[PDB]
Amino acid sequence: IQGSLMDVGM
Amino acid sequence: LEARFQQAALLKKLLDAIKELVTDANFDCNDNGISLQAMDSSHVALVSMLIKSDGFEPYRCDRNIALGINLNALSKVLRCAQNEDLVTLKAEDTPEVLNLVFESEDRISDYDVKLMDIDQEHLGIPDIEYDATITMPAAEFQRITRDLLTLSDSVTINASKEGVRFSCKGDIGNGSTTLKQHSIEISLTQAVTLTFSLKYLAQFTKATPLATRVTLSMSNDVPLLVEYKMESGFLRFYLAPK
Amino acid sequence: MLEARFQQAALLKKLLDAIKELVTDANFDCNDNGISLQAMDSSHVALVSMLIKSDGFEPYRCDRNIALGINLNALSKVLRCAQNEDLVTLKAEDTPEVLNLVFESEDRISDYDVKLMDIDGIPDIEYDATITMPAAEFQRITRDLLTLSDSVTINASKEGVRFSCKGDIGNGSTTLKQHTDDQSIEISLTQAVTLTFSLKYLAQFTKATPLATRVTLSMSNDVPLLVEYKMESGFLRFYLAPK
Amino acid sequence: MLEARFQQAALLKKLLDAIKELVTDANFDCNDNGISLQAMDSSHVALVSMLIKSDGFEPYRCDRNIALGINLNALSKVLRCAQNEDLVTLKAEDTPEVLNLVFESEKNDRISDYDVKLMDIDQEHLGIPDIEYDATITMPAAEFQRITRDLLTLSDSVTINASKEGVRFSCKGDIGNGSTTLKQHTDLQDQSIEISLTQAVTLTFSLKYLAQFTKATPLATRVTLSMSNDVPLLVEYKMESGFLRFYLAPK
Repeated sequence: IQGSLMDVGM
Repeated sequence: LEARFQQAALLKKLLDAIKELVTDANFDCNDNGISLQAMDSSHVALVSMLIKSDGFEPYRCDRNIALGINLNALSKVLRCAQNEDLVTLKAEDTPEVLNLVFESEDRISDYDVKLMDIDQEHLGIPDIEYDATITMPAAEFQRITRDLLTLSDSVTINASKEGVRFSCKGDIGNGSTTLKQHSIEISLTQAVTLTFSLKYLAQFTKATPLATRVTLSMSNDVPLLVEYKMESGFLRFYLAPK
Repeated sequence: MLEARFQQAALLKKLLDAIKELVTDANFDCNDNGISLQAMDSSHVALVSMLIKSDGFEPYRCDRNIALGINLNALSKVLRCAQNEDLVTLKAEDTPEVLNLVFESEDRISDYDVKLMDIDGIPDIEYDATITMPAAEFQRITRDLLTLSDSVTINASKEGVRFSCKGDIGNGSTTLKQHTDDQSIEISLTQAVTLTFSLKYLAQFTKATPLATRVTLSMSNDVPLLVEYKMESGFLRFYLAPK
Repeated sequence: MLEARFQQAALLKKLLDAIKELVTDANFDCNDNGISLQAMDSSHVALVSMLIKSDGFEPYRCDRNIALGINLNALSKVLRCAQNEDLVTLKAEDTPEVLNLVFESEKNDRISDYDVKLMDIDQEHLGIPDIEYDATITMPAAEFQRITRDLLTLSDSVTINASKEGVRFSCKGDIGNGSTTLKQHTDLQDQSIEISLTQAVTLTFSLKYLAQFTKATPLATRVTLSMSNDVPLLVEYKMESGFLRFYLAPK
């Protein structure tokens, strides 16, 4: 399942 | 604000690439040029535009302005221009309407697009060290993502000495295409393996007509960077892995 | 007994393409001077008038005056079975219950029968303003404006001629001046006229674009617009009521 | 073990385009002589017979005789992932539960490898042995496409008359009725209409089916129709290294 950019820093 | 382009086709093509993915956005105009940065509805992908002031003939933006626009509305209006035509963007008293004028050499059309109000935000883009990067024909990246999408919802991408590899699994079956260092340039500092939605990659490949080459950049647990470079600027997509 | 032959089948095809989406059934009124058609759309907003003169036929012969009721789709379907290069021949017997067509290109030969049906006044005017321009430009403008709104307003003055929209997207105008280069925009004004028209209808009229490289619009206040496409050997005309 | 390679991937694509609308599932029967397919449509009205001879393969080798059950849409999807320029390679195992395809740029840049899941199909025989036909026509594939296209807009069925006097295709429909006829005629050659008659024949056929057969148009510039009374029509498209044939029952 997909995760958001907020999850990778941002 | 007064800015003029040699050709109206390149404005058309930008909007075609962005509009499916972003419905509303602020075009942030400076002395340096016009830029845009926005998320998709779901906060999975991010777009960043830049048309430098180099790509304009008599370009002039005194103070800094933000133009909120429905990108479909803008695209509709831009379709009324011939590819050969001379676009001129004007924004004068209020950020309430954007004026466009198309001409040639020879007749004149002009249109007004109603603006809207969008909010200011700054998603900070941590610039960085990408463990692997590929550059290849934009056309082939389009072909592959097109083809893979007919087999499944997701692709996984492997970067190694073997080359770069795009892999599916779906109901029809499964499989992969791989590219090596032949034109196709690669540079890995490490191996990286990530998985992405092919729905989003397919939307990014609508930028294909803006540039004959494309660049993908990766690192573990870091959004993928798909970059299309133009003269006097760029278009970039950032995609979160699954 | 009617017998009429055309050089080119592509021209008959093109006429029907322009008319059929606007008029479903119509009488083709044949006489000594040629074949003509006059009909309204479903809603009585627009009117079409055809004329192919007998000049545009090789052996043409229409003994007496007859009226051929035809479904124009049916006719178009059948006409699509002809090559553009082919020699059309129209034949109708003294009765008549069917229209006969024969296509030949020197040599396959095809011939078809179209079932007929029973189907049921233009004040000539001098118009205050008229424009003639490339048919292709009138098509592009109406095409483009229709994507923004349902109606265009048209202004004629010595400022030139102006086509204006307003819609939800925003709005647009394009304006044409008196330039003299079949690319020249000719204007002729006796007084200023401003009218508003449905772009749905104008868009349907521009399907006639392939019949002629030039088009002519004619106006007067509170009087239907006249869009005219002229051909060697006759004409096609559209009359549209303002809003 | 089956390993067969083609100098091009476009012809494979084109075959499947012609067949898949008419047949959803089929066995590809592989031999020493090549790969062949014989199948009916859903309604048992029409029959297709493929043949790609082993001539049209570079290192072709099929040790034992194998039958590969495939959904033809699935196969077509996967074959669209190959460039026209590309080098296709088909590989199967002795089980087998999957067909492997590999497309190499071979010019040489990218290499793509796919697996198509197979299925199980009733190895049913159908019979259509050879016949000499009372009349035969050969003409541009393009014209046969044009005519069937055009006639289908007027009606569901065409009747075909062969005689000394040329071949005649006739409609009757609601719009009206009519016919096109083709005479003997020689271009001196792809544009020519050759006719060969031993006996006059007149038969009626569904234009729905003939229209589907004309999707084979890009495989060959010439097409051949063969007839006899109360006997299925034979529409044949010939290729270097085999053929595609359609048999249609009259009404």
